[PDB]
Amino acid sequence: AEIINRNKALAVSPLKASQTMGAALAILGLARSMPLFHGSQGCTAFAKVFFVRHFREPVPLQTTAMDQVSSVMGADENVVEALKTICERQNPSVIGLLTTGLSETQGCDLHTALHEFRTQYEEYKDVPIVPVNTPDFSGCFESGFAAAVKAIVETLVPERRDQVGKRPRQVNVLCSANLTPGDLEYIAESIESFGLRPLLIPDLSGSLDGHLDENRFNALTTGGLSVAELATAGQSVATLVVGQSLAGAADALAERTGVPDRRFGMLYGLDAVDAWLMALAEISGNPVPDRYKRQRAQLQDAMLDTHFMLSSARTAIAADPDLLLGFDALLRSMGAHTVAAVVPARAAALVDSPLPSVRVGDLEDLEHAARAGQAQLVIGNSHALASARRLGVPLLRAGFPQYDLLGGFQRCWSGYRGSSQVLFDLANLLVEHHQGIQPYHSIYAQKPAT
Amino acid sequence: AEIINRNKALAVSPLKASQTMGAALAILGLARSMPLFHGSQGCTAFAKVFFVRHFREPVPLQTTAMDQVSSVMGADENVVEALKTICERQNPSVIGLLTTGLSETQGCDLHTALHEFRTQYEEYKDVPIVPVNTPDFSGCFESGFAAAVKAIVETLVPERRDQVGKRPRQVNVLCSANLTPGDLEYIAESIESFGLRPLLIPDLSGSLDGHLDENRFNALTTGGLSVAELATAGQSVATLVVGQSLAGAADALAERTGVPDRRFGMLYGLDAVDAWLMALAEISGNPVPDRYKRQRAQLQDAMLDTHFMLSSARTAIAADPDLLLGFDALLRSMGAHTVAAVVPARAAALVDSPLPSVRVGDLEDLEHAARAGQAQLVIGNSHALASARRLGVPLLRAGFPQYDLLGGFQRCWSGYRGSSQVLFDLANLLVEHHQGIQPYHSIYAQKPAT
Amino acid sequence: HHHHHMKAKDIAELLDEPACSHNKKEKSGCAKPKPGATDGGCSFDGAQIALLPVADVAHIVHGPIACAGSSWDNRGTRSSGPDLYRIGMTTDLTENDVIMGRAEKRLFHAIRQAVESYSPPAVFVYNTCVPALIGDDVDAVCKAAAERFGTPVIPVDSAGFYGTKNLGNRIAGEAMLKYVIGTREPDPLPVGSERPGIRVHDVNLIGEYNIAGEFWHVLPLLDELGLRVLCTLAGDARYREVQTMHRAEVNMMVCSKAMLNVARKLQETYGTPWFEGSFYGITDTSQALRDFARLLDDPDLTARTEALIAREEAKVRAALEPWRARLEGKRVLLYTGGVKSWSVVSALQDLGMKVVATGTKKSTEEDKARIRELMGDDVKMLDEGNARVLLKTVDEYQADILIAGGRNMYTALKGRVPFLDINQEREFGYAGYDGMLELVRQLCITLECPVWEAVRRPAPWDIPA
Amino acid sequence: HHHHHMKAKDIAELLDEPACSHNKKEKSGCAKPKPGATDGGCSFDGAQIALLPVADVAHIVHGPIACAGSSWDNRGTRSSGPDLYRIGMTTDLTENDVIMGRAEKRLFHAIRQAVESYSPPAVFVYNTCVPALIGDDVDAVCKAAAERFGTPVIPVDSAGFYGTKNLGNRIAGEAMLKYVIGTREPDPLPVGSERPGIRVHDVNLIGEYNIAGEFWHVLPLLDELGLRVLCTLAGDARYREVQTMHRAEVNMMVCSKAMLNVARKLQETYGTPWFEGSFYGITDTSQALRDFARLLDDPDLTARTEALIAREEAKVRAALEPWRARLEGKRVLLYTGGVKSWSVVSALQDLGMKVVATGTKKSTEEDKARIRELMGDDVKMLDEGNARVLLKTVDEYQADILIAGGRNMYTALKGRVPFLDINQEREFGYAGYDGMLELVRQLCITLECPVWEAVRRPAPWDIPA
Ligand code: SF4
Ligand code: SF4
Ligand SMILES: [Mg+2]
Ligand SMILES: [Mg+2]
Repeated sequence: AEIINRNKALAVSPLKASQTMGAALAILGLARSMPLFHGSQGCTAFAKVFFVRHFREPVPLQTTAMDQVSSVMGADENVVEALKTICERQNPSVIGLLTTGLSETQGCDLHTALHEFRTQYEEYKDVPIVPVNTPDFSGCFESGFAAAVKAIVETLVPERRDQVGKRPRQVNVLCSANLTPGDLEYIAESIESFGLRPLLIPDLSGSLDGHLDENRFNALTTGGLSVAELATAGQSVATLVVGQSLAGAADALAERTGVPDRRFGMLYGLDAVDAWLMALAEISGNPVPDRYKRQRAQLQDAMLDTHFMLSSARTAIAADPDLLLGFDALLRSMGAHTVAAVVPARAAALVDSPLPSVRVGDLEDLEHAARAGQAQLVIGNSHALASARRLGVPLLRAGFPQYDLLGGFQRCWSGYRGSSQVLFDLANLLVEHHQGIQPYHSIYAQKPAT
Repeated sequence: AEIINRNKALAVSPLKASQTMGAALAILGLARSMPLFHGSQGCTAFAKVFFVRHFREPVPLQTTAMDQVSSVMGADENVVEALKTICERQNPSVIGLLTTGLSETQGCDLHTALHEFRTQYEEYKDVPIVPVNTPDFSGCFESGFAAAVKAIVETLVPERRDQVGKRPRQVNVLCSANLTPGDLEYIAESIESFGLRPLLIPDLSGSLDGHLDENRFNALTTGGLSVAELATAGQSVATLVVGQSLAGAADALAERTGVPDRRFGMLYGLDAVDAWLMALAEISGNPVPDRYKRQRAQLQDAMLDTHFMLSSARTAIAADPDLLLGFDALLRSMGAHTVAAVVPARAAALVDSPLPSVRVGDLEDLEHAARAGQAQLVIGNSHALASARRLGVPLLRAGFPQYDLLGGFQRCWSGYRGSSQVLFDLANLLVEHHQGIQPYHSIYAQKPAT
Repeated sequence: HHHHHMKAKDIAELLDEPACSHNKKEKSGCAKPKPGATDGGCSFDGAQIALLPVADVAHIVHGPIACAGSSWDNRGTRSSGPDLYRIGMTTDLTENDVIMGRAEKRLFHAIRQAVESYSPPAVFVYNTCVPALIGDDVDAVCKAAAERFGTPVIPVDSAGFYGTKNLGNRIAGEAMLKYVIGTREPDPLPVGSERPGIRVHDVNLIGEYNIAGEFWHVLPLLDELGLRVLCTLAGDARYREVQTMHRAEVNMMVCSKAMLNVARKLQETYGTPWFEGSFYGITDTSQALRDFARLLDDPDLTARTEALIAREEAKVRAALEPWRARLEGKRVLLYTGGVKSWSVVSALQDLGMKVVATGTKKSTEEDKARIRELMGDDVKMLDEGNARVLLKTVDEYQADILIAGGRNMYTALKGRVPFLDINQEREFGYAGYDGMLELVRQLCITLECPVWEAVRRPAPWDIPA
Repeated sequence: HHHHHMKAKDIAELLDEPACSHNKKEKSGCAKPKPGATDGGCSFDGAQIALLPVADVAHIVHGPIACAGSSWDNRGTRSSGPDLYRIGMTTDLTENDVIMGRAEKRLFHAIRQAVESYSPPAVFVYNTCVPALIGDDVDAVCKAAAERFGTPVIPVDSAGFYGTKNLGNRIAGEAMLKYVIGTREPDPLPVGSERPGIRVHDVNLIGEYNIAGEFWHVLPLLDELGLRVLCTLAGDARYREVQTMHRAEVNMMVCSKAMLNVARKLQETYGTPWFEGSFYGITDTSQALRDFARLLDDPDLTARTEALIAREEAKVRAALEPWRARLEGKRVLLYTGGVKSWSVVSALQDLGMKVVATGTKKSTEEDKARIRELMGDDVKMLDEGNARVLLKTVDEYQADILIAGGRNMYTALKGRVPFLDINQEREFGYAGYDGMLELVRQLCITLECPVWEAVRRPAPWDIPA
């Protein structure tokens, strides 16, 4: 696809979410973790509202509290004071040190401020701090997340090569931003069905899955990927990559451990799930279970029954590049055309797409592109509802944020059954909104006026 | 509950579906089976349209073709000619011989017409024929289904007592009409997770699950409960009964096998699923898996996050007694009140209900009752859409038929995850429809001509 | 019983149709069905299919829940106002009603309840198998109810066991001729409708059911020509329109031969000339409009009819040209399941598609005559209702798509073959010139679909080495 | 930098509020936050929370996506017409805009695009951290854009690092006083609104944000009394209403002290008398209406005010009586997170509920003064933002429900404790006499819920023998 780059001065109804938030989401996929924004209190407050409204769960998130004075005079002391405060009050398993636009503009070198804390408070030497440079003016929520998985891999995984296959059934999985806690459950369970032991990096299905913990109060993430388990990354037989956005994190993991990888997009549709199960069968040596063979025949049937409504359907998608490419492929197997594709920022994976072009814009740009292309349905987040209502078309919620849909944060989109439910939902919206031939009132009719 | 019995001459917008159809559905839950209605061609044609539109799959269904002459002079020969025709053309594993209102009015004794076929066509002695007296003027779809499982148990299960436990890990499951192919998959998988071996009687998740079979053409059911496997019901350690409607089939199985049973209503809500998993843990000796322990905490979270919208919510339900009692208990755990409850026909289980009264009636009665009670939502089949539009409230589809919703036939309402999704759907319907404080326009306002 | 011998006499009178060309033949459409090998609907289904689209009427089904409970709100018709016909109405007879003979009382109070609750222009009562077998005088109950409550109650005596769905359509037409037609004069031409130079002629459209609102493509053409449709039986129809059918100048038989008793009886009784035709395809829509001018003896109408045809044909041929390449030469297998399948054949001819039509021994003689007309006089009939024979026929002729009624949908879908529905349950309109555009869109939708290669390709584990 | 020293001088002038009683105290609300232990919002947030309900204005956020991208379309306000405030508008600065100093050019063309595409009455431009640090003269850009495009551009210089959300409310008020208020005379009284015996008085409602349309329960009462609200700042407000605020006769401070600079400056500049009050609860709504009559010096208004109070109090006390038993004696723990929590305390008093109010060292001095007023002079403050301390306080006082801002919702929900939201994000209105009914309904909804016993009871497998 030809990327129609950002051009206008004003972003109207922003599709994009900050890189800092995406990186915080990746940190949130680690057990007993605390994400820390190096910046003013407001960035963290907005991020907390964003995640609390989407997951409908408490979200750990702190700030270095950069004020007017520390923003000009220098804020490295605030970083040291925040690390010490979190280490003593909540005693974390891991801390994520993420930068904001304000800290990058000032010139705060992460590796200087972190070093100073390490030399002043040696009592917290064993608490790993993942440093990641994610200023708000660059990239997006998805690329930010992927940049945090790279920093996580470089900070909590040891640099070795001689241990590949030490845990013979173990298989790493590098997960992307748009993999919901329900998508992660399908990945882990499908892997487990082949006898393999999944190692999800990171694991949001343990922290933000939407469960009531045993403890009345938790200050850190109630679960997710443990740093103890993450150190056993070199010991695995293979690393599966789910989502093209993690190419940089897959290379970082491959160079540091030597564990060979197979790369995938979103596990949406007959061909993406076929290739997922084929790799698993080849890795474990065991055949594809009968359970997944039955679900393939069930997807083939849902494709037959929803072909009538989805073949030739014109859709408009406003989502992260992984979701765009993952939904386009699912729709392309059905004969449905993506007539409008809007991403929040550029992505290398977009260049290798069958779409004739993809725009880097906002929801206002989506509304105009969909209207030009005569879209019949929009696929986007809670913010896209107002654009869909102005267009007169139904919405199918997908991605962050989902503040207006209960349980939407945990929807499993992946696999045969998860892919089947997307076909039923797109078909059902399309049918419910289809207005047929309008009544014609004859000028000679014997119809009573009253 | 105190039953308000049918009193009006005209059933307007019928809730009830025939006893014959429900019995055919139970026969459809048997592998390579052909249901046969003893009556005119039209009963079968309407039943075929009913099931084809709900499941969106081909449905095996035959008729004895009773015409004007055979309806007055007698139609036992038509029964013999139909059994021979199906045995030679499709060679079935089992045939269901069900009667209509027309055959019962004439006085066709099933055990005479079947005997004559057995003495004329001895070449088909090994093809079991399940006889069931199902006239359209009596009972309903749910009780009719329950009658066919009783006849199935009496025809394909041997009359022994000395074999209880011969299959040590095998546990019988008596399934009711409203258990979707999705509910049946949760039942089988939950049982399998305890190391146990499920034996589903009948099994619609094998025939009408919505799968594309290997064969290009099938004349009978592509799967379900085999007669070979059904004969091993006496060798099972325990029999679980899912749905109060199958009390008569549970007694028939208990007298003939001696296998002890535990009875359940719908597997809906915190308490019904708790009791389901407790019985399984006690039977197998193994504890409740961590997977189901996590889903209980997820249900508790789903009940916390939806309490705001579901506590005190007034609902109107028009469904079979097993669905009514299953949904009332689910809603009662949330503080939601069923202010209107309409069933198609009487049931013993209704007498033992926490509701003050339940009406036997139709969808017109539902609209009248919901309007009196000030209902905010309606739970009911696709026919209940018009009642809900006339009432001005959302509808949550449940029960047969679901001709307007793709994939509705396979929804899993059962389990912790199944109960959470009902809560999110009721909460989302209630939120989307909630009209807040309406704008007041001041007579002194400085607002430009709005 | 002696009452049932006189009913079988009336059935033979309906099957004796002198207006049809196959009257001197062995009636194959209405032949004794094979037990354990039947697929069609009953006479009750047939009469309700023809009278349900009379939108404002109370449609009461007299019988147990098997009849109405499994069949209600499934008419592919569209209404422009009233929707009482969508409400399921049935006596829902209990065991005690059949045994104690309490069904006439139950029906009588059901008409009363319908009149009181909904105040309709009329009530149609449909008879079913159980009340026809038992002593149930539906006619006398309806007569008594009409008198006591002041609302016309018309009895359609069409129990399921009388015959096929086609017989029900005849009984429905008979009920209209006997109780409704001729009971009210047409309304005067609406004020403001006076178009100078246009002579308004009154016509009837018998057999048009407005499936998915398709007649709303033809209705504007008739309006432009100055043709007042007194009644479209029964597409978007009202009880008051049906009463005036006797005062039509010309009658049009739309894609039907089961309603031929209506056109014939209206010509014998009121002298109204009639013609057979269709609104499916360009050639058929234009021929239907040309036949109206031919029988109305108006040169001004004839000249304006040619002008409408030249305008609508220029517009539709231009719109079909960008699609012409995409559907040219595609093989179509048409199956006639007594669901008026031959009417859409003419539309497929206007696209350059070779169609292979096929039928069975249980099909009507008109279905058989149309197959000899196109395929040849030595054609082969499928005979039995075995769907595997129909699937084999698809592969035999290298068919690209199967066009048949909705019953055979899963035979084609599960057999991995593209299918197009042409029954009284579809959601797309194919009538008139505008309908041709929707037909090619639906044909391309299923034919150009990538879903077919996906369901034919095997699983990646079931691939040999 | 020397530009940043002059900005910190203006901030100290805003914190010096002589109209407040706690001016000679150590400003605890606006105190240096603890790193790694902070929960509040930034000045930009408070500025937007104050001016975003000016519904018809183009609210462009100048800065990177962290500011607007995470915060747009999340105002609990309801408008009666225009909704341009709901559209997210931001400069979405790139790295190159910050480095090359191209942000002023960016902002200038962003105002142009907003004016051309949406034609608003005015554009408001909110400064954020990044543009404030690199210098960006937001005022001069707005001034230039106002002149070149003909639409008023109002700069709201409130970068997040200046302080808390409360400071943003002061900066928002300052921006209105300096650029909007006093720029247009009120409209003449609408035609037909003449009511003999009624003298129409102009008032202003400062601090009413119409959360869930709750002000549409007070607006009819003001209307009945003959009080023209010139502007409700900013509930369901339009730019043209705000311009006329200088011509009000009386000003009402609604549940706020951050906007106290507005009421004081309007009394110093235009001589407009003001009063503090609330519309939460029966006693408060009636006191607010009584204060209006007291300052408007009209005996006819005073008499009609008593008549409205006697009517509305009789209706609401009668409606609250069937509920009176269900909420009597229920223990309420109120937490003050600077989200104007003390305003709803008076409503809970009208129900017979003993409330235990608590705050922290980071809370404002007014929050602390109201806690000494009810709990006692020797009260204990929580100090840190640790939520386990708040949970312990619930169990200590045997609290039945926690009433606090939406931030503390999951602390109470996860701690198995009933909660009621009282923040600028709720969907239920509690203002006026009518709002009291909704408050008791929401309190009963969560308190009488069986979900609480279910989440406290252990799993059936975690029960010993
Ligand atoms: S009329 Fe007869 S054949 Fe038709 S549905 Fe009723 S009982 Fe069945
Ligand atoms: S104003 Fe500052 S603290 Fe607030 S959101 Fe913007 S950058 Fe973050
Ligand atoms: Mg939650
Ligand atoms: Mg299917």
